Amino acid sequence: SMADEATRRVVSEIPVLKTNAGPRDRELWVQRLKEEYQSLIRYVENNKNADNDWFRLESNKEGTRWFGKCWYIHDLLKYEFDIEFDIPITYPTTAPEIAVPELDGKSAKMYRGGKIELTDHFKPLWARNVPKFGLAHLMALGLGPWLAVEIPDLIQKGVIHH
Repeated sequence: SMADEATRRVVSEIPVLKTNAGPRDRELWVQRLKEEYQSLIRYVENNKNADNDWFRLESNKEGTRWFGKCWYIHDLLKYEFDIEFDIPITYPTTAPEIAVPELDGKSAKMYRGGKIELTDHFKPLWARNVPKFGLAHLMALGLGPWLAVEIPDLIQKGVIHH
């Protein structure tokens, strides 16, 4: 399977997650958040080693609201976009909806509020891997390829300026 190899190439050095728990699940949710942070910081450190340090994320105390920044390089210019998402109650079986609010109504591949629209292959890929993928995988497999299409398009169309 080309799809299976492409997925492994992108995520194989990201720690896999284990716990099936969402925000209402008490000590199991605290454990899931340990897994989320361990997977995210390993992904960040890998990214720095690859000269591709392309995001920062923080959460609120309960880990239910996430926010931060991503950066995209086009023609050597660096573009920054604020990002945010809420954790669904049925996470991790359900994937979170990443919003880039400053691009709301600027890309056709987006919903109201700046929620990014991924391709239809993302959702079954997440579903098949539950509960192994977490927020690091959402960034690597969801937002990262979305930026690599949409940011060059919007710069060419004169919709985004540096």
